Amino acid sequence: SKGKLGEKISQFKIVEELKAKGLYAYFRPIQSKQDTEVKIDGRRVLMFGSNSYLGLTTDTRIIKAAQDALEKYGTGCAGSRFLNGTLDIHVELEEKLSAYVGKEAAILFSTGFQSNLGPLSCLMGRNDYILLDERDHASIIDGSRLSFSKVIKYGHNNMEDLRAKLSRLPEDSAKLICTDGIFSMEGDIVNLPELTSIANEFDAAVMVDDAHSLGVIGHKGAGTASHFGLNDDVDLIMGTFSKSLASLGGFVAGDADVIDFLKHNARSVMFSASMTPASVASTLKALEIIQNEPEHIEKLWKNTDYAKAQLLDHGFDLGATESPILPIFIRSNEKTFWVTKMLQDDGVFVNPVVSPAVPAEESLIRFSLMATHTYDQIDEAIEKMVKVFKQAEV
Amino acid sequence: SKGKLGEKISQFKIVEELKAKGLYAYFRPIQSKQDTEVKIDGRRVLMFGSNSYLGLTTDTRIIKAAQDALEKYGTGCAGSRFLNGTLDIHVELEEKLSAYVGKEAAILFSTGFQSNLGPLSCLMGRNDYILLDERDHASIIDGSRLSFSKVIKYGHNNMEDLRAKLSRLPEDSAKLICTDGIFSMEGDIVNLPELTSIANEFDAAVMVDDAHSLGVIGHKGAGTASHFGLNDDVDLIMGTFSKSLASLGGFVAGDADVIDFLKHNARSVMFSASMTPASVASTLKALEIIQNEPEHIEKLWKNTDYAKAQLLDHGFDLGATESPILPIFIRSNEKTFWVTKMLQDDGVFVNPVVSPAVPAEESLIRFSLMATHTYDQIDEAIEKMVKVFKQAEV
Ligand SMILES: Cc1ncc(COP(=O)(O)O)c(CN[C@@H](CCO)C(=O)O)c1O
Ligand SMILES: Cc1ncc(COP(=O)(O)O)c(CN[C@@H](CCO)C(=O)O)c1O
Repeated sequence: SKGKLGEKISQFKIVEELKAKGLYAYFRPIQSKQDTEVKIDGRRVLMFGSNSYLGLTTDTRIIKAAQDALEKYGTGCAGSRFLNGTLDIHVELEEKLSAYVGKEAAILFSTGFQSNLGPLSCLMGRNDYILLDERDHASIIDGSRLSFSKVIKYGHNNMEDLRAKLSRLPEDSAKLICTDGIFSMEGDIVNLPELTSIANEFDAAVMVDDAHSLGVIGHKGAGTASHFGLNDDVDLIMGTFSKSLASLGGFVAGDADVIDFLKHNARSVMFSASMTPASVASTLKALEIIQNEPEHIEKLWKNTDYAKAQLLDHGFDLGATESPILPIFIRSNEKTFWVTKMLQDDGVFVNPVVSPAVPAEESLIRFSLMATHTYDQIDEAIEKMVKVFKQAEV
Repeated sequence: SKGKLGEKISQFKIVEELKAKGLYAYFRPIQSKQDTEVKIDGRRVLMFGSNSYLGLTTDTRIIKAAQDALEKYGTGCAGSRFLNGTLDIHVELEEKLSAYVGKEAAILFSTGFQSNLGPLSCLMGRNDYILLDERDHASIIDGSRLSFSKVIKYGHNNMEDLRAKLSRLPEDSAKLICTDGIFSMEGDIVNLPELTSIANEFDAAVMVDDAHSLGVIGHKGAGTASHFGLNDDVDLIMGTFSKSLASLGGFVAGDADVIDFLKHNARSVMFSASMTPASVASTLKALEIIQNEPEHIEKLWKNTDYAKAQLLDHGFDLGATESPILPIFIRSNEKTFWVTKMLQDDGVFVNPVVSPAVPAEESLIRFSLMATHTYDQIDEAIEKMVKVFKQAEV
């Protein structure tokens, strides 16, 4: 019945207002492969709003691997990994990932999102604590909310606040610190040396979410622990396959005993169907290419360094990024919606960040690089961005 | 750091003990397509542990649809639906699903699991209530735990308990009842007529999780509301693509205003990558076949009715199933593990249900039918089950 339900949703008017003003640009229907140009409403649009950092969703070898796995294994496994949903190729990908990030063992999940729900829900329990950077991904706050532990946020990369909040807790309790490796909003890197120093002092477990780090930082893209040389101070490396790895799903890697506990206790792996064969095979073939072909990571960073330099030279106000995410400040929700739509209509795709996710005065567009971007594409997008910022009086 | 973490996982010994006894049969690595026979360790095994109720993960038309979508769209969309992750084919599948289940609108999620997290986390809030059947799927309890509402369980299909618990709540609050349509443990159907009667009396929203219902009950498999004629009394129809639909992902369908709220407020769709093109195309092509080819559902039910009759004739103690799930009671955890492994070693795959998920005295194996099973396969599996039950002294 819908009386109270209708009242619950009644005050959500922003989408109605965006659509009526001709500003709405969510769920834009793409007609073509995710690439540096995408087709929307039959017209070409430059894509600077993607997480495919190495451009690999169009790699014909990765497409063929997926198509061959469909031929051999069909369209789905129709069960949890736990029961009838494990293939030899899931185990192969777990062994490959473990080697890549330098851990004993891994367990796959069918999404990145569920890869955080798993360890955050089932390791810390009653009388235990989870310590979260206040900017952690939504999936980390949700995972932590599914635990029976007490969840404590600390100031963004604030090691004094992390240390202070740990020092307050009972000794006879378990603690886990979970952080994004690269934080996607501003593109900044966790202070992993100080966080792990503090974790070592308080015997707290450390988990790093490397969604935006894999294929981006660390040796051959192996992530944030790899970037800092701190493999031995990180208990759990979590990653996703939806970004550099051009696919769908994720994993948690760590010590064999911890991963054995996880794979038999995490509701998001016991009670959800396993990755499709096609996604296993695309992830396996992408992981080979990231390691075998250093040019992908090199070109990503040459694009990043070029675009960042060009944006700062044209006088854009950038966030404190250390990554291929170039956050461009606008500091008005209205102007952020206007700039986003005007760029869309001029053939540039960027992502808006607005209230209530950030303060009005911190509203921004996110401009992300792919290895497959050309300097010509970057220049065309920045040319169009300068024009639209002028038109919008930012 | 690992001191407290090592202590947290220290008492979990069942997996160690199962493996040391030679009884362990979780995460069995399959080497072949999910089908009525699967290859494990190079030997053929009859599959009675699947959720592919219509056997469609091997349908060459569905494989070809997935392979063609890989060719056209690549391996992944590399973003949320919200941002850069929507394709024309996602929208097509939403329109198709809406028509199938007789609702205005749908939103896809990248798993069934996340399809429950979405509406249960964001519709009921502070001062509101969610009413859950005590046997609801784990994803429904987790979704409900992610809301800021008060979550109340009622007795399994106990309408007196549901009515009593609703009658206690403040009038000036919103309420949502969420139930499995077909409950997977015992294979029983929700009392949707009485539950919706009560929801109408208390103006409570109704959500039905049709994971095990789609392709199984209702007109041309359209699910539990369709089965009872109660489309107009159910606010939200949730389904999964991982079972009959042979794929990965899920959806929530309902009124356009509710679904518009969902797609812009549910963290599991805003902050998780969209379904792979291959999974969209396999789901679309499976949905066409379920409707166009009535023989699949017919054969599923002829297998179900045959196997159930044969099992009751051989004197097995079955659960109160109304579905292709035949729960076979064993009532000893030790015997449930032994029977499961002995059947595996004799070429029969079934799923154990044991403590702590059920009482020892309710431990059982789940025997699920597929449309593609033959009577000869069913007879061979039951022959082997009679032998193993004898050997195990059940
Ligand atoms: C009623 C209901 N609702 C939702 C789900 C989650 O859907 P999934 O994420 O597609 O697996 C399941 C998942 N069932 C299987 C997992 C494989 O689908 C299980 O619990 O073993 C379910 O039974
Ligand atoms: C740090 C981190 N951790 C986990 C996730 C979830 O991974 P996903 O389920 O593969 O999308 C994301 C998802 N990021 C995108 C969604 C598409 O990947 C977003 O929040 O818009 C993330 O940024």
